[PDB]
Amino acid sequence: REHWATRLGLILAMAGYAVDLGNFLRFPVQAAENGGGAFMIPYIIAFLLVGIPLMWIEWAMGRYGGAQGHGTTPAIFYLLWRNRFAKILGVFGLWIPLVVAIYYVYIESWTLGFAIKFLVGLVPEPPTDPDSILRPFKEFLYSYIGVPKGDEPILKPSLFAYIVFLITMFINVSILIRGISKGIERFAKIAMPTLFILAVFLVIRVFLLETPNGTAADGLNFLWTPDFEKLKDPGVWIAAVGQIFFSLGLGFGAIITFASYVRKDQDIVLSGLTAATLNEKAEVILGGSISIPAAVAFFGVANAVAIAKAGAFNLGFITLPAIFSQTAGGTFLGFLWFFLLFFAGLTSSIAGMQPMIAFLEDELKLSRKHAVLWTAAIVFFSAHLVMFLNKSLDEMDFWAGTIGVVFFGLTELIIFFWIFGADKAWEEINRGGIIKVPRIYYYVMRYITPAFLAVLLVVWAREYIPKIMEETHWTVWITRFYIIGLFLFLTFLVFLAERRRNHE
Ligand SMILES: CNCC[C@H](Oc1cccc2ccccc12)c1cccs1
Ligand SMILES: CCCCCCCCO[C@@H]1O[C@H](CO)[C@@H](O)[C@H](O)[C@H]1O
Ligand SMILES: CCCCCCCCO[C@@H]1O[C@H](CO)[C@@H](O)[C@H](O)[C@H]1O
Ligand SMILES: CCCCCCCCO[C@@H]1O[C@H](CO)[C@@H](O)[C@H](O)[C@H]1O
Ligand code: NA
Ligand code: NA
Repeated sequence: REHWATRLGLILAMAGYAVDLGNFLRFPVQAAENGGGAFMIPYIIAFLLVGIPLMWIEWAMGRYGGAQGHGTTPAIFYLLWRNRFAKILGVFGLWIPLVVAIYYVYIESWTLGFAIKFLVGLVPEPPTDPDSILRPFKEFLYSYIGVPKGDEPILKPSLFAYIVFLITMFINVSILIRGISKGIERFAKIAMPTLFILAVFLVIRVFLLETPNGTAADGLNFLWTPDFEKLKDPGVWIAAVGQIFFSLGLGFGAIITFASYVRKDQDIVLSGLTAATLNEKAEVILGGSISIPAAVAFFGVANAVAIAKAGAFNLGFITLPAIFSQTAGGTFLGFLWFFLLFFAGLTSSIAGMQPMIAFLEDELKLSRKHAVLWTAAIVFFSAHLVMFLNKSLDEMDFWAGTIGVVFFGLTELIIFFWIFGADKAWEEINRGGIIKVPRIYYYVMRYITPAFLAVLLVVWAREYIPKIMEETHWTVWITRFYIIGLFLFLTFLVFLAERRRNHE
């Protein structure tokens, strides 16, 4: 079995997975909407009671499986729980990242496309008033994606958007096909320092921004001024637990698979904690210092609330580009912003497609070359649904990217700490540890962490599922049909894997 060559590469690869577009866009918006500086109280608590415990568990499960030559959850769950239902539940841990890949790599391709257009100056140039500046960029984005102008749920992406998607798939393949140490690990040691340099440059440049409407200082103010009255709202604690869960990328299978290339007795306690820490720093320090402070500096604190409510996507793909076209040398600034997002996405997508690569390698005994090419083939083909069918992206993001992962996160906890055995699980986590997990976490992992996730899942199921089922367009069944099919297809692959094993 392949192994991470160095401790540094392992940590940077894991952190690279966690550090994504959300760090620079989602987190700052969530913080502004849920109490500003006060948001850090439930955020740190969620980190302590949910994020860190689960992450250690996923590392442990992965390393445990890797020791027996298995990197994915259908086989790993079966090792922890010799039951047929464990294998089927394990399929979900292969389905979720596959479905996410089918839309996320496409979104990743947008950032590359925008970076190129900015670099060569193929961007709009307004003109006055905010709407006079934003609209040309809203249209620019919509023409890139091909947002429906009529009543049909049909997208019509530009030729450029389609070709950039191909190139983005090629870049992902180039890394993955070289493997863990020579591919993913090698790239992490280049990409993370590059990510850090781009962000710091952006932070510095943003802190120098001054407009008649305000300054960057105003932005940092609005974002970090605490509003403790929002702490009463249970949804703010839900938002924190949710933010933490997604920011660490728990429940996606990627962490377990990466850990399966960690040697049997190599530390995971300190390494895992370190990776999580980098993500948190990149999140609150770098992410919180760029997008929102820039927006408030240009439009004024008067529009701070409106900007925050417009969402993470509008902020990163419409608002900031518009601002950059109004600032000195902003065109090169725009390139750097989208270059930053692209590497943040790329380090996440190579991690997210590895579980499917690992499964074909470990369980169906495919060569790395074949496993990478077939995985890319499926993601590329399937993505045409996301490229041409409106709201298909959203449907996939909901079932797999939202409900699925929280459900799967809870499933990991229960199977590991309750079915497999908390004592066996506890020793599995701490073995080879540079530091030992605090004794208190035994109770957290067993009762607190699953309680939190159960609450999150129930609240989100009751809130969003009735809406999605009753108020959506009929074309959502096309996407539902397709991803249910993918789950059946994977169940079949798992079936062939156990049949092959019975023969040999
Ligand atoms: C915390 N960072 C990981 C982000 C995660 O990334 C992935 C998680 C799981 C599978 C993936 C497959 C391809 C690309 C990215 C993948 C997500 C992406 C979109 C929504 S959540
Ligand atoms: C069966 C063959 C169909 C190939 C599907 C890929 C077609 C390439 O689709 C491209 O993407 C966009 C379509 O919205 C626009 O870029 C272009 O007009 C088209 O070239
Ligand atoms: C092959 C595609 C056929 C699917 C059409 C079945 C009818 C779908 O019907 C629609 O389903 C939506 C999504 O659940 C609901 O939001 C709508 O209210 C409902 O009218
Ligand atoms: C690709 C095949 C898709 C299968 C279609 C699913 C049928 C959904 O049947 C249901 O009809 C209900 C009547 O109220 C509607 O509210 C919704 O359309 C749907 O949930
Ligand atoms: Na993150
Ligand atoms: Na990343």
